[PDB]
Order: sequence, then structure tokens, then C-alpha cells
Amino acid sequence: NAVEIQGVSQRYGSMTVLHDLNLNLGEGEVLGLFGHNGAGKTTSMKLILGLLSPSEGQVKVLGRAPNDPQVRRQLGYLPENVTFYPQLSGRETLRHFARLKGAALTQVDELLEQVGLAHAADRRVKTYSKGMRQRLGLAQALLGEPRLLLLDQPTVGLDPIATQDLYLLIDRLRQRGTSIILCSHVLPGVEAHINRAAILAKGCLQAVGSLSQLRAEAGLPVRIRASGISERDSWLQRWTDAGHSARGLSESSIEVVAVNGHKLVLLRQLLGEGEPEDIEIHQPSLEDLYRYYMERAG
Amino acid sequence: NAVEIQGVSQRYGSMTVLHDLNLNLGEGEVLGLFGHNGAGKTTSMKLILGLLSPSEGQVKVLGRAPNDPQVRRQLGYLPENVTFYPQLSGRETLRHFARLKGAALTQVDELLEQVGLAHAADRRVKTYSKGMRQRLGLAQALLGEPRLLLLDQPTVGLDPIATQDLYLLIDRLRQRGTSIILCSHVLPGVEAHINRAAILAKGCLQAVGSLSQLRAEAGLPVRIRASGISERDSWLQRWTDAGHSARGLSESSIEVVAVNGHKLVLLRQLLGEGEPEDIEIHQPSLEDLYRYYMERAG
Amino acid sequence: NQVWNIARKELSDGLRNRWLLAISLLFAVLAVGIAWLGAAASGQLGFTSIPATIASLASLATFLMPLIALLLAYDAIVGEDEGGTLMLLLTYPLGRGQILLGKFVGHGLILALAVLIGFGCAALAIALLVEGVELGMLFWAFGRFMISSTLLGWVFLAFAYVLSGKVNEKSSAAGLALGVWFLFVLVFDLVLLALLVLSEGKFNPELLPWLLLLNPTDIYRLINLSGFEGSGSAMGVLSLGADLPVPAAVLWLCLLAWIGVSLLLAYAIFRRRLT
Amino acid sequence: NQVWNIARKELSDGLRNRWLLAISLLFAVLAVGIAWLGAAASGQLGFTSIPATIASLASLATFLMPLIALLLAYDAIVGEDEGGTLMLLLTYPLGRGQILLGKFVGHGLILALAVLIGFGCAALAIALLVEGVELGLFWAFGRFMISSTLLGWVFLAFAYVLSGKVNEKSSAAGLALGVWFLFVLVFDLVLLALLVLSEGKFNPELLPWLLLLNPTDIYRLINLSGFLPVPAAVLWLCLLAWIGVSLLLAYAIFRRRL
Ligand SMILES: Nc1ncnc2c1ncn2[C@@H]1O[C@H](COP(=O)(O)OP(=O)(O)OP(=O)(O)O)[C@@H](O)[C@H]1O
Ligand SMILES: Nc1ncnc2c1ncn2[C@@H]1O[C@H](COP(=O)(O)OP(=O)(O)OP(=O)(O)O)[C@@H](O)[C@H]1O
Ligand SMILES: [Mg+2]
Ligand SMILES: [Mg+2]
Repeated sequence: NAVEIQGVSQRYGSMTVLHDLNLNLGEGEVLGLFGHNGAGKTTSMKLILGLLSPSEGQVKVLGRAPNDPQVRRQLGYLPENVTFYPQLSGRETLRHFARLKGAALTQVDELLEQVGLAHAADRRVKTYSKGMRQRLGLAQALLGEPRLLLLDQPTVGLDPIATQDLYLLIDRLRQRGTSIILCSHVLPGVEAHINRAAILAKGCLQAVGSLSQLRAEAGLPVRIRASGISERDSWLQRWTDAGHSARGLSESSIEVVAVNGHKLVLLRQLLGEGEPEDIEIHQPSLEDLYRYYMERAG
Repeated sequence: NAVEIQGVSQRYGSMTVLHDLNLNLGEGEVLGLFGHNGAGKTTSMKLILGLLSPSEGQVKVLGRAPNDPQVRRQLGYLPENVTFYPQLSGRETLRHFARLKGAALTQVDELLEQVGLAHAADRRVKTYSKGMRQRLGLAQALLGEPRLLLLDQPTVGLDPIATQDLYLLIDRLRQRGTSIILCSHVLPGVEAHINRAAILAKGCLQAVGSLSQLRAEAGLPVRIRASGISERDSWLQRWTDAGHSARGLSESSIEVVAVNGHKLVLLRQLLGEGEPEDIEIHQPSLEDLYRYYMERAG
Repeated sequence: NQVWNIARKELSDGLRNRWLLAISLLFAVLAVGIAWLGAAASGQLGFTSIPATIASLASLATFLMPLIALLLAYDAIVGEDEGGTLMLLLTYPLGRGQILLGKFVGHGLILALAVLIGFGCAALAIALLVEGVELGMLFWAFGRFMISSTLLGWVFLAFAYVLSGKVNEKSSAAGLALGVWFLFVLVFDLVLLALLVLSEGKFNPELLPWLLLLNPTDIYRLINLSGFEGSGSAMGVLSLGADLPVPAAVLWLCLLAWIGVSLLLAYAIFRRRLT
Repeated sequence: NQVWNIARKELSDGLRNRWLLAISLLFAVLAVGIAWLGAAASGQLGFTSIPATIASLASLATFLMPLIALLLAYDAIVGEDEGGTLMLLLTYPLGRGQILLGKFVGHGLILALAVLIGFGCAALAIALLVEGVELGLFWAFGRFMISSTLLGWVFLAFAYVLSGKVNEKSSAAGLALGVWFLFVLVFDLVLLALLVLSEGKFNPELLPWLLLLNPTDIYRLINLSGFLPVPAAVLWLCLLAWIGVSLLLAYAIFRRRL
């Protein structure tokens, strides 16, 4: 019961950008928005913030209207291209932001240490790099007591260690009962830390739900990279006539695509004829799910 | 051959940002600058150009001083946080940059339709989104013949299909012998297109070479994953005592991590009693190499 | 309210920018130059007759101060939008009007502290180094001059906010600010005078004295010249209305009313700004 | 060279923005104001005589045109650096000098086109509205065009000089008034006081040359010859030298911006 969107349609000039986008989130649920580059990920987040007023739709933000600043009291947002005042000290910038949000001065230094920027604090934002500015934005997001935390493309600029640390932070905040709307373009690594997911192409919302239902309905086949299982053509002709797609690379490798829905028993036969030199089985990944659903819209 | 970083270091006023960097690349050599958030990757990337002057040593580019207009003529730069004049349309921006760069003025439209911004043209950069902005920056980067391209953090803000297309474009450019000093932090999937990868932390270029060469310089275990295959305890007791490092996860599965050499004879056991309800084989990828190098040497 | 936080960050910008030094140093150079280096137009090099300095200095101020206020404030709203920090700030629990008033109080305190500092070097500069001035008249005259100058600074600040809320880009904001600056000083006087001289030989004699209220630059000049200052003979423009717009608090109320209506206009425009 | 690309870039910026309709119309409203409403002090009426409306027009031009220049090229350099776009442009095969020269040429063509359109509209208004007093205006108003344009260029170059050193656009304006303040107020007042201090011993042979050291004084000498020790040609050459040294200093400061 965190955000309740009633079929919002938003128009920018004469160009519609959203049409009947009905979305919902639970109080403690984490929803991963994904979509095309020009779909509406950021604009939908901006509507959630209350920056723009939907022409056709009554959004409910934290069970209240988004115009009220009481919502923004316990709501945090991390903007993409998070640009900051370039002549304020990072410590000074974050202290000013806390003063705006009301958070205690004890929190600021501890939180700067928590993100991993205290070492390079006290130097102006201009000196920081694209990463440290992203980390300052992340520190802004975690500032205060955030009941509802809206992240926009948030791993942009961070390290794999920093990305996974943020992922654990998001999981912990889910444990604490906070609400997260995370939109990202690095689909790898977000399947574990995202409960519910939504995919939207153009304006219409393609689908919504947790990973399990979204995977099940698509029935997306599994991909198996292989290199020298038994021979160059031993494993090809046993599946070309078996009604299964299998393209045989010239370098003594066969790449078969199974369905992984009901033929789980056949997986035993898959690796049991001859000793294989190299096998690399990749299960149906949410990025492949994104590719499938984009192929559905168009 | 083309970019020779020999014996250089850079310091701001009182802080040494870059220490003893020696980087040598050649024609058609996809190099990568990987490192911790704030490790000097960008300051070195800028040092490739005339934006920064090397405090110590010299940075040969195309055999000439990088400050010569001639050197920049056969070069392309996609800067992280690409920022464009946000009042004139994308068509206007591409025409302008090509006019300073040197183009037929017909390559502009070809790139604009090629990058998928054809509909968005005329709309103006402010109304553009973070993605299309990054796509327009990439389209600018591909104006002319990019003898030496310098795409920095280029994958941020792009669709998975869009970043896949960008990687395919990197491959195509690598086919026609154009250098690319990649620096993207998105770790999964770059290594395939990376001819030579260089992980440099805050200290220095403590790692340089090809992914296969780096993988050799360091022994890395192979990754095996499962989710509820047979039982929780039987797998643990069977694999811990049989001279192996079995990571005993608590989700009704014992994901056993091999030495990366025993797996060739381990598969025979896996087919024996290990029914394949769920089996994932992932070779030690660039994530593992990055963690190894960063933690052990940093 | 949270208004003080935004005013605090604006004051911090004032110190981290050469603005506070620049505004106060140049404004004090203005003040000191008129007293010693000034009056050299007649050849009498140095004297500090309080009626003269607070009138010549008053005119040089009615030109300088609006321009300084406009330069400070034109990019308060448009500058944040171009910087990319405006969209972030609105996400905070701050009303659009609340941040507008915060920026207004911040810039106003910048210019008020600046004028106080600058004349504080001036006020001592006369008192200590002059020969036999009646300190009381000096004090109340420069007091009226300080408060009038800071009030004119505030009204032109508010004009800068309204134009900035109207505009889309920094350079166009500067152009409109320059237009608003030029209009009041050089055109609201000239067109109004021309109005009497030809449009009004006997067309409507009674209306011209009061209309000088519309322009804050004229109100400011009348307040600082008329005063309690002796030998109060007003030349052209002011003399019509120097004699009687019936005030001594009416001009002050009208100037504050201009600041008020302008702040309401800025709140109205800035509310509808986006899209 | 190829600075023309940057020049058309800010030409498009000026046309897309509201300067051209607020700088040319700025002169249009005042010039007709000074020519018909400028004798309103004792008798409102028009085109008293060409050299009359020229004197007041030049006097207000000194006050305002420098100020327009300082308000057109303070954000010119530092503004791009704040926007983060300057560095991407510095990646291109242009170099430090060509960027500054191109922006200067573009902004100078902005001011020149504004002067032409506005004072030309005023001149055609003088011709049509008023009697055929004289038309061979051309020498007076044309010299006004050239002199005002060169004054705008020299203060534009000063604005580039100050901008290339400031690191925050807001601070750039503070050092923009200073340059405007020094030439408008400080120079005349301080020079007059120094003459008063030196009663008869200032060596008046070197006062006209000290007047050269202020572009405003040069511009006011130029439009005061309707019918001096300093030749008119030298009176032009000195303003040209001011422009040259100002641009040289701006290029010198810009090279070490980062
Ligand atoms: N002009 C500057 N003055 C002072 N310090 C600077 C300046 N530019 C960068 N730095 C600092 O130098 C260090 C190295 O920056 P670096 O080049 O690693 O940025 P980066 O590579 O973009 O970081 P990342 O890519 O991980 O986001 C950082 O501490 C950064 O804040
Ligand atoms: N202020 C605006 N005026 C007009 N159109 C706008 C505006 N802001 C956004 N748009 C439109 O919204 C779309 C881009 O915003 P959107 O939310 O799709 O970005 P996004 O999907 O987050 O992009 P990315 O994920 O690549 O950062 C385009 O149709 C764009 O023209
Ligand atoms: Mg986005
Ligand atoms: Mg970087």
C-alpha cells in the first residue's frame, strides 16, 4: 500500500508518453521497473515524486496525495545524472541536505562513512568523480528515515563491489520494511534482490509481477553453451531431427537450446553420453526475459 | 603502437591521483580500464587527451604530442556524464559537432537513424532522456573515422538490447582496426569483446593483459550453482569429506566449488547420483578476476 | 521555517563567492569616492556636507543597486534548472513558494549585510576623518539611505525572481533583467516627463505627480532627496511630487507594496513554471 | 579559420534566445526616445538636430553598451565549464585559442547586428517621420555604428578576460561590475580629483593621452567632432589596440583555465 497508481496517462506537449499505466506496490515490496530507453521509466518516477501532475490519473503516494509535503518528509529519491552544487564541500553538501530534511547532525558523518566516501570528504563536489557523485546521491537517498525510497538508474558509475554493497543495502532496507522502486538497466545481478518486477514498452505497461510468474508465463527456453561434447556432429544430428533448434559452430561446438519447462529429465541425458571438454549452461535470465517481452511489443 | 602511456603520474594540488602508469596499446586493441570508484581511471582517460597535462613523463598518442590539433582530428571521445547544450535539438547538435569534427553532413542523418534517435530529432536535448542523451553522445563519437576511439563508461543509461548493440558496434569497429579504450564499469559481458583488460586500483596499474592471459596469471575456482536438487544434508556430507570446498548454502542446496581443474573428473560423480533438477556452471568470470585482483593486491 | 536553511546556503554562497567582497568593496568605493573624490566636479575637492553626499550618492545608488540586485538574482530559478539541482530540491518537503522566499531572503540578507559592511567602512571614514560634522544628522540620514537602498535592492531582487520564473535560459534571463533595469531608470522617467510636456499642456495636469510611485527608482530618489534635508530645492522630475504626494510614510508603504506584489507574482509564476 | 562554426553557434544562440529582440529593440526604444522625447525638458518635440540627438545618445551609450557587453560574455567561458560542456568541446581539434576567438566573433556579430538593426530603424524613423533636414545622418550615425560596435567589442573582450579566471558563474558577474564600475565611475572621478590635487603641475601635455587609457573616453571623443591633439585615426587605432591586448590577455588566461 505504498504507491497506488490509477491508470495514469501523461502527455508532454502533443506527444503522449504514458497511456493507462496502472501500477501498484506493497508497503514492503520492492518493484523493479524496466523498459526501453525512451519508454517512461524516469517520467513515471517523476510522476510518483509529484514533480508533474498526471493529466488523467490520481496517483496515491504513501497513501496520500503527492502535492502534500508530508509525503516528502519520509520519502527519498535518487535522480539520474545526479548533479550537485559544484563548489560545496561533500560533507557540507550532505549536511545542508540533512538540514533540509531535518535529519540529525549525528547521522551525516556516520552515513558518509557507511557509503564509502568519508575518506575523500571535505573536498568540493567538482573534484569528485562520476562515481563519488553517484555515491553522494546514494547518501542523499539514504539520508533520514526513508519510508519510501525511489532510485533512478542507480548503479550508474559504481564499482561491482559498490554495486553489490548497494544491493545488500536494498535487501536490508526491505527487511526493515521500507519500500523501494528501483529502475535499472543492468539486468544481471538484480534477480536476487528484486521481488516484484514490471516491464513497460512505449506507453502501455507490458506486464507486472514477481520473477516466478513472469518467468512461468513466458516459457522462455534455456540456452546451453558447449564446446566439444563428444564430436563435431555427433550431438547436432540427434537434435536437428528431434524438432529442436541447434546451430553447430565449425570449431567443434554445438549450441543447443532446451525449453527447461518440462524436459528437466532430459537434462540428465544432456550431459551423459560422452566426457565433455567445456560446458556452460545459462538458465533463462531476466535480461533474456526483457528481450522476449520487447520482441512481444513490436 | 598508437597510444603509449610511458612512465607518467599526475597530482592535483597536494594529492597524487595517478602513480606510475605504464599503458601500451595498439591498432584494433580493445583495452579496458577497470578499477575502484575513484582510482584514476577517468583522469587517465582524460590524460589520453589534451584536457590534462602530465605532471611527470609524457603520453605519446599516434606518435605525436596529444596537444596538437592533428592528433585530436583522428580521435573520438564519449565522456562519462555526457552533457549537451539543452536548448538546441539533437539534429542541430550532431550537425554542429560534425562541423567542428569534419563530416559529409550526410553521415549525420545516417548515424541519427542508425542509433535509433530518428523519431526523437527536432525534439531538443532538454526534453531528451538520460538514455537518448547517451545515445546521441555515442552517435557523435561515431562521426568520421574513429582511428582512436575513447568510449568512457558508455553503457550507462542504455537498454540491454541497446548495450548489446553497442558491444556489437565495438566488435565491428575492432574488425576495421580502430582502437577503443573502454572504461565501462558494467562488468558482465565486456570481457568477451575485451582484447586486453587492465584493472587499476587507487595505487597503480597492478593488472594488465588479456582476459585469457589474466585468467592464467591467477588460479580461480569454477562456480557451480544449484537450487533444491536432491537434499540439504546428503550433498553436504558427501562433498565436504571428499577433499573439496563445498559452500554449504542453507536453501536446500549445497553448491560445491571446485578447484577449476577437478571438475573434468567431477562431472562423472554429478551424472551418477546428482539428478539435474537445477545445475548452473559458470566459469570464473571477469567479476571473479576483478575481486581477486582488487582484494589481494589492494 | 525551512526558509532559514535555504537562506543559510545562500549566505554561504555569498562568502564562497567573491560577491560579498565585490559588492561591499565596490559599494564602499562608491560611498567614499563621492565624499572625498566627489564634489570635484565643481573644483572643491574634499568636503563631506551630509546633504550633498546623500543625494549624489543616492542617484549613483539608484543606478548601481538595481543592477547589482538583478545580477545576483536573475539566475536564482533558471540557474538551478540549468544546473540540474532544481529537480532534486523540489523532491524535498519544500514548497515551491517556500524555496522562492528562501532564495529571496538569502539574497536580500546578502545585499543588506553587504551595504551595511560597505557603508560601515564609509560611516567611520567620514566621522573619524572629517572636521566638525553634527553626527546625529549624519547618522539618521545614512540610516534612511541604508534602509532605502536595501529596500530597493529587495524590490529589484523580486523583479529578478519574476523574470527568472518567466524565462527558460540563463542568457535570456539576463537579457530580460537588463531590459527591466534600463526601463525603470532611463525610460520610466523620460516617457513620463515627455508625457507632461507635450501630451499634457492642459490635457490632465492633476495626474502626473502621483504616477511617480509606479517606478521604485523614482520613489527611492524622492525618499532620499526630500527627507528632513535642508535647502530642499528639487530640480526637474522630482519637483513635481517633491512638493506633495502627501507622504512621510506613504512612499515607504508603496515601496514595500511593490516588493509584496512582486513576491506574489514570483510565487504565481514559479508555481506554473514546469511544463 | 574554422572558428566560423562556433561563431554561427552563438549566432543561433542569440537568435533562439531573446537578446536580439531585447538588444536591438533596446536601442530602438531609446534612440527614438532620445530623438523625439529627449528634448522633453523644455518643449517635447522631435529631431531638433542630428548632432543634438547624437550627443545624448552617445552619453547613454557609454553607460549602457559596456554593461550589455559585460552581461553577454561573463558566462561565456565559466558558464560552459559549469555546464561541463566546455571540456568536451576542448576534446575536438580546435584548441584553446580558437574557442575563445570563435565565441568573441559570434558575440561581436551579435552586437554589431543589434546595433545595425536598431539604430538603422531609428535612422529610417528620423528620415521618414521628420522633415528632410539632412541626409548626408550617414557620417554621424554610421560613425556611431562603428564606434558603438568597437566599444561593445572591447568590453566583450574584457568580459572574456575576467571570465577565464573565475571558477563560478556567479562570481564572474561580481568581477564584471568591477570592470564596468572602474571605467564609468572610478576613472573619471579619480582623474578629475588627481587634476585638482595637482594645481597647475599635472603637466597638461599628458592629459589627453591619459584619456586614451579609458575606452569610454575614446568612444566619447569619437562622437564629438561635428563642426584636438589626438588624431582621429589614432583615436580609432587606440581602441583597436585595446581590443587586441584584451583578446591577447583573454587567450593567455584561457590557456591555463584548468
Ligand atoms: N580536478 C580535480 N581536482 C581534484 N581532484 C580531482 C579532480 N578530478 C578528479 N579528482 C579526484 O581524483 C580521483 C580520481 O578520479 P578518477 O579519474 O578515478 O574518476 P573516475 O575514474 O571517473 O572514477 P569512477 O570512474 O570510478 O567513477 C578522485 O578522488 C577524484 O575525485
Ligand atoms: N520535460 C519534458 N518535455 C517533453 N518530453 C519529455 C520531457 N521529459 C521527458 N520527456 C519525454 O519522455 C520520454 C523520455 O523520458 P523517459 O522517462 O522515457 O526516460 P527513461 O526511460 O528513464 O530514459 P532512460 O531509461 O534511458 O534514462 C521521451 O518521450 C521524452 O521526450
Ligand atoms: Mg531514465
Ligand atoms: Mg569515471
